[PDB]
Amino acid sequence: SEKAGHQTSAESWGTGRAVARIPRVSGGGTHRAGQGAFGNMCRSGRMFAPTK
Amino acid sequence: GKVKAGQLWSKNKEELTKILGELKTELSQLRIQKISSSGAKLNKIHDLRKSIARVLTVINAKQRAQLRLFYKNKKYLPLDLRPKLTRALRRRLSKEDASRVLEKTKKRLTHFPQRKYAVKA
Amino acid sequence: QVKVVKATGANRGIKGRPKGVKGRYKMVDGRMKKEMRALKRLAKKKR
Amino acid sequence: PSHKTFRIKQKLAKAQKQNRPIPQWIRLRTGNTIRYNA
Amino acid sequence: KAQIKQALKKLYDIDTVKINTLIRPDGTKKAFARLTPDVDALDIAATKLGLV
Amino acid sequence: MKVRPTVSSSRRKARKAHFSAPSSVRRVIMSAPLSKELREKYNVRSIPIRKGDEVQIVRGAHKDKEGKVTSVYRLKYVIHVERVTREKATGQTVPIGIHPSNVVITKLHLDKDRENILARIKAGREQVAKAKGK
Amino acid sequence: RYAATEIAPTKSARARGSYLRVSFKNTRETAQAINGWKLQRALTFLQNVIDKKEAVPMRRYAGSTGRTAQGKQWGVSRARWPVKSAQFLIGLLKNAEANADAKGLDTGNLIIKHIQVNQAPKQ
Amino acid sequence: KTHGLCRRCGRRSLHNQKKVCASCGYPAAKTRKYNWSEKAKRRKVTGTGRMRYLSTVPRRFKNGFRTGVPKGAR
RNA sequence: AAACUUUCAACAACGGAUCUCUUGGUUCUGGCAUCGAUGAAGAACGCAGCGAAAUGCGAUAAGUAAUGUGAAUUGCAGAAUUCCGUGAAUCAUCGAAUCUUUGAACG
RNA sequence: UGAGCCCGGGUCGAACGGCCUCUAGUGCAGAUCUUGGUGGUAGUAGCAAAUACUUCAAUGAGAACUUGAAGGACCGAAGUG
RNA sequence: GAGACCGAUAGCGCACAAGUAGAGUGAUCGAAAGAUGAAAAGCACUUUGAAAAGAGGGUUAAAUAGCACGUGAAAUUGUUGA
Ligand SMILES: [Zn+2]
Repeated sequence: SEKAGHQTSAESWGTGRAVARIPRVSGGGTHRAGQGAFGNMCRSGRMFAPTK
Repeated sequence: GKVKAGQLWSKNKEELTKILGELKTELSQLRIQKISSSGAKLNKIHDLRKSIARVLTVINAKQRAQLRLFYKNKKYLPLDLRPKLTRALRRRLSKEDASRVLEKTKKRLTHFPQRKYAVKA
Repeated sequence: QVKVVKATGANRGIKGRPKGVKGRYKMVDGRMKKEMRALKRLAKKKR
Repeated sequence: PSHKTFRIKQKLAKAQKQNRPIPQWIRLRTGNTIRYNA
Repeated sequence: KAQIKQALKKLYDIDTVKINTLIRPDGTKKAFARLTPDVDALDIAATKLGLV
Repeated sequence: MKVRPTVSSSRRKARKAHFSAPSSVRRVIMSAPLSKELREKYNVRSIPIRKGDEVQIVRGAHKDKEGKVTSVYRLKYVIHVERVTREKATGQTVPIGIHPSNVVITKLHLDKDRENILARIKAGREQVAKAKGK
Repeated sequence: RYAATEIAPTKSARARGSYLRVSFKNTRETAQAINGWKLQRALTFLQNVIDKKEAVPMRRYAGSTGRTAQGKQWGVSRARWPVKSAQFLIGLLKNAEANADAKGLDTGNLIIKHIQVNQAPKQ
Repeated sequence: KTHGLCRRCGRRSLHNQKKVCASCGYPAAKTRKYNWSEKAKRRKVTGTGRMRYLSTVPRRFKNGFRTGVPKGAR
C-alpha cells in the first residue's frame, strides 16, 4: 500500500541531541512516542523502494 | 406462561386486551413476590415478558390491517402506512409519468416501429 | 549570549529546551565535532 | 460538587459499571479469550 | 409522587400518608411510602410483598 | 476441478465459513452415514445426526462400540454417545466428544420430517440412477 | 524439573519456591553460606542470622559491607545479616524436612546436597 | 476551562467563550471536516458507529424494495 | 587448599529468536447501484437469571410478528418436545411491526 | 583453500529437501542506525525538615508505624479546630 | 473470485473487547499484545505450610505441554564438574 509507513507524524529531534538524526513520533503518552519512523531501517516504517 | 401466536391471531380485540391486562397484572404481582426467591419465577417472568411483546405485536398488526382496509380507496394514507423504499425512489417519477410520451412520437412509433429482419449469409 | 549545552548527563537525549534558563541555546555532540571539522576544512580549501 | 444533574449522575454510574471486574463464567465460556478488564 | 401513590393504590390497594423520593447513585429511584395509621406495615409486607 | 465461478477454492474463506457457520449449517456439516442395512433399506447414504439416533463408534480410541446419542453439541462440532464417558480427577464422568464422521448410524429416530428427508434423498438417487441406466 | 537430575527421587527430599520477593544477591550469598550443611546446623545458623548472632559472608555481591568479628568464622571480613533471605530459606528447609518426614527418611542424617538461587522475572 | 462537552460529537471540546466545538463545529449545521487530516476523517466517517438504518437498507435493495406479506401467511 | 576473577562442559534460570501455523492484511479482476424531515451519518443512556468490554437490540429492549428448516442452547441454573408437531434453536430467511435522549434536529 | 556442505548424539512434533531453469522486499559489526531484551556500575548513590517518644494489655502466623489504658510532648480560636 | 504478494519487529496504525488503552486545554497524536492439549481429560485424594505455594499422587502419547502454557537461540545468571 502506498500509504504504508507514511501514516504517522514524525520529525527529527535535531543535530546536537545525543540521539540518531531520525524522524521520531511526537506525543508523549504511549510506547509509540519518541520512536523512529519514516525509514527503511525502522520498525513500523516504510520499505525501501516500495513495490508498484 | 406461554401465549401462542395462532391463538392470538384467532382472537379478537376485546379478548386480546383482556389477555394483555391479565398478563400485565400477573407480571407485576409475580415480580413483587419474585424479588425474594427469584428462580423458576425468573424464567416465568421472561416468558410473560415475551408473551406481552407477542400480544402487543398481534394487536398492532390487526389495527394496521384494519387501517389499511379503511384507506384502501383513499388518495392520502398515513405516513406510517405509506411504503418506505428509499428517499430517492420516493422522489422518483412514477411509472406512468416516466413512460408517458408525446403524441407526435407516439404517431411516429405507431406508423414506423422497429421491424424484424435478417440478412442472408 | 547563546549558551552551548553538551548532550550528556541530564541533557543527553532530551526533546527540547533543557533546564538552562536562557534566551538562546545550542546543543553539541562529537558528531557535530566532525561536522565542524569538515566545514572548516572545506572553508580552508576554499580560501 | 454537591450540585449536579441526574444525567451526569447516570454517567458516573455507568463509569462505575464499566469499572467493575469480569465474571468467572465469562472466563469459563468455550472459545473465550477474555482474561482481565482493560 | 402522584404516579407512585396512584400505582400503590390501584394495583396493591395500599393507602399512603406520604411519599419521599430520592435517586440512587446507580440511577434508579427509591420511594419511601409512609402508610395510613389504620393499616399495618408488617401485615401488608407479609401478605402482598412476600417479605419477612 | 471447479467450474462454476460462484464457488471458491480459497482455503481462508473455506475455513472461515466452517468455523463461523450457524447452527443449521453445522447440522448439515455434522451429517453422518447410515449403516449398510439402513442403506439398502432407504437408498440413502448419509443423514444429519440428531439426539435420538443410535450410533456405532468405529473410529478413535473407542474401537467398535455402540450407544444412543445423548446430545448433539453443535458449538464444537461434537456429539455425545451414551456410556462413552471418561472420569475426571474427582471421579465424575464427563462425556467424550465424538465426531459424526467417526460414528455410523445403526438405528434411526423416525418422525415425519426425517421420513420426508429420506424420501427426498431416495427420490433424487433413484431418478439419477434411472437416468444413467436408460 | 530441578537442576541436579542425578539424584534418584525415591531416596531424597526436595523443596521449591518461585517468584519469591526477596533480594537475589543476598539470597544467593546466604544459600552459599548454608550449602553442604546438615539440616539442623543450617536451621540453627539461619535463626542465629535472624537474631544477629551469626552473619553470612558476602563473597561476590559484597560492595561496601562493614566488617564484623563474626566474619572470622568464615575467614572473611565482610559479613552481613540477610534476615528476609534467612526466613525464606527457613520456610523452604522446613518444607523439605516435612517432605522427608512424609517419605520416611531419617531427619538427623540429612545434608543440603543441592541448593540453588536463580533470577526470577523482574518486577 | 475552555472546553466543555459537545452534544453532537460527545467530546470535551466546546469552547466556553466562543461556544463553538473545536472538533465538529456544533452550532454550524455541517460537521467540521478537512482533507488534510485523513486520520480525523476516518475517525469520524461512516462505519465507526452503530449503522442504525443504512445497515438495513442493502437487504431491502436485494429483495427489490418489495412490500406486502408472503402469500398464505397467517 | 578455600574464597574471588576468568575459560569450557552438563543441568537449571532470564528472554522470546528460529521453525511451523493463520477466521488477518495487500494487490488485481468481475456483476450490480442502494443514505437522510416516512428523521440519516454520528453521539448518549438503557435492556440478559447470573455481563464488564465487544456484539445485538430499544421500556414489545442479547429482542416481537411472518416464512423456511427441522430437535435444540450450553459456562452454570431452571424450563422444554410428547417426537407422529403450526414446532426447539445465541438457526436461517425476511415482505410486518416496536423503535428511549440528542444529532440536518424542527414549540 | 574458502564462503560453506554432510553425518552422529540430545530436544522436538508436521512438514521438508537435491538437481536444471525462472523470479526477488536475497547475504551486515558498524550508520551517536530501528525495535526488543539484557549486563557492569551496584545491593552502590540514596530513602529529606516539621524537636518525640515510652510501659503494659488485646487481635493476629507475623506488630516501631493495628487498637485500649497510662505517661511525656504539640497545634494554641490569624488552630494540626 | 483470484495472486510466482506478506506471514505477528512482516502485512493496513489495528490477525486480539484498535482508532482501543493512553497523552494533550484543544486542533489532534496514538501504541504493545496471536499459538496448552486430539479431547480440559485444566490435577481428585494425602501431607507441610498462616497463606502463596511445595512434596507425594493422578490425567495425558507427552507436564522435557500446568492456562508465567507449541518449538524455546543469544546476550545475561545460578549450581555442579575440570
Ligand atoms: Zn462537537
